[PDB]
Amino acid sequence: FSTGEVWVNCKFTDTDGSLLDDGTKLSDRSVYNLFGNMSLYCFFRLFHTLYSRLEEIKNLEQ
Amino acid sequence: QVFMYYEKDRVQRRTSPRQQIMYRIQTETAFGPDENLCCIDWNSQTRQSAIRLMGREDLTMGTLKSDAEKWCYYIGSYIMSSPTEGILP
Amino acid sequence: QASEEGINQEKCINEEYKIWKKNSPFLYDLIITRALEWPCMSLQWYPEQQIFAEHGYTEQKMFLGVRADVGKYLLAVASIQLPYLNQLRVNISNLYSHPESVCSAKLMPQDDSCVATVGNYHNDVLVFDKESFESYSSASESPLKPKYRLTKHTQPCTSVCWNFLSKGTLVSGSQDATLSCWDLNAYNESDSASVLKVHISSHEKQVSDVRFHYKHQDLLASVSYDQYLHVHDIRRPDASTKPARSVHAHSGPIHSVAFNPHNDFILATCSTDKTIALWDLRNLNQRLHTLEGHEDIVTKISFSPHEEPILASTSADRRTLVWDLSRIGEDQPAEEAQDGPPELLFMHGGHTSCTIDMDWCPNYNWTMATAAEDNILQIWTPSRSIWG
Repeated sequence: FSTGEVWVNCKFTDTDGSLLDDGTKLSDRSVYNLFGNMSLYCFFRLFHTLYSRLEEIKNLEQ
Repeated sequence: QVFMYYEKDRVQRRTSPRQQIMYRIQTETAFGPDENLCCIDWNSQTRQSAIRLMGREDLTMGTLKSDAEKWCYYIGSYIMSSPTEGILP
Repeated sequence: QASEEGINQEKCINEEYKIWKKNSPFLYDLIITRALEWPCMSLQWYPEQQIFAEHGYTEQKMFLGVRADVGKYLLAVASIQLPYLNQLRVNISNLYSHPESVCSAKLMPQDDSCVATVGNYHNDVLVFDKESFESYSSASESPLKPKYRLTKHTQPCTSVCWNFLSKGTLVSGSQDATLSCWDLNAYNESDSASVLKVHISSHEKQVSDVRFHYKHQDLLASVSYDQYLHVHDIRRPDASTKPARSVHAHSGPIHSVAFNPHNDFILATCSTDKTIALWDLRNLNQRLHTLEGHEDIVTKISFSPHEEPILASTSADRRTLVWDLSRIGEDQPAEEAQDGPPELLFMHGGHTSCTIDMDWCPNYNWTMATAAEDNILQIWTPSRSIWG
């Protein structure tokens, strides 16, 4: 409640002076992000290993 | 709790810099200082994942492309009531 | 790449802004924010006062020197509304263009009409009087001309100080590390150098501040970038090269020194070493105390002309701190140690850049006016609750 509370909406002027984003413009995003410790990192690494191996198998299937 | 926060951010297909920054600081606070933080971005548009060790000098969003879009996006990060990202006190 | 840092920094400046703006009604008993035209290099409160009791306020006066632009260097007088206890605007006017720059403009204590002005752009001191302001006409194409031109230095002067008792006695410390005490009632039309009472070379680096005792003609202090305090008495004969004392006060370039108006024994000294030093004249071997709390360069300091234990300090981290020194050695709870040592009293950060300067309004208690680098003036007094 006291760590991430904004401390402005305020007008920012560009080189010409245009009002820019106060961190209040909700853009349309597609690239999501996640954070974690080393445990989830290692999980992800082993997971990609297994995925890549089965992908090679599927590519040989023909 | 970190997964709670990720679910909160995730379904929101739009989210301002601020809210992602509050998500970041919430997560870090739930974690602590001495656990090394890594990040994983999922780009379902080009379907690519990327693993990046985030330190105490790493900025939240790094794929900004224009110097005025720089202006807006990594202006936005220094809004947390916590101290700065990328600079060390 | 540097953009990112700059824009973040600007944004948290804005952040500090409305996070001060948001909780103001629980902190202060008065706030007047004024967006003047121009950057105000200095301010000095005026001791004369109007009291409109039936209307219900008081007006005080202010003297500003501002820059309109490069080379456009001007002066102005303001009237300031304070509310009334015993039973609301900031008005600019009296704008006269100056010949050159103003870094310090001091008015004589017992006579408002005179102002000694110097700037970072000239080594001449220009002292203005009644006629110079009143003979000027804003329709005229030329600026004013001061009462006198005082010139001994070869580098621009940093500040000046009148004698509060000695009638028409002034001092000027400059950038060429020299001092000059001046006496206007010893003029000669043939001798513009007869105003030169004394010139001193005691300092070794560029002087940042020279300033007299509040209750004494013959005592002044000088502080210089070589981390040294010098004590001068002008009626010494050897004072032209020998100071009365010389002390290693800090480890960085000293910016300013303030004399306790009530008590003739305490002075305060600020440096870029982010630490405020106290000094007592009977024990000069020893730093009296050190107040911490600014985490980059502190620039300038001042005592309260109503109570001595209150000291104000301004710094580059956009804060001004007020210390009540009656809390040396006291106890403080665990959570009370967060904000700093217990002798810290108040902290104001409504600005958005380096505060230029301050001044106490001597007609109202607990009130101060601050001019900052972003063309902003602040009149503010905290609530009673913190000190009442």
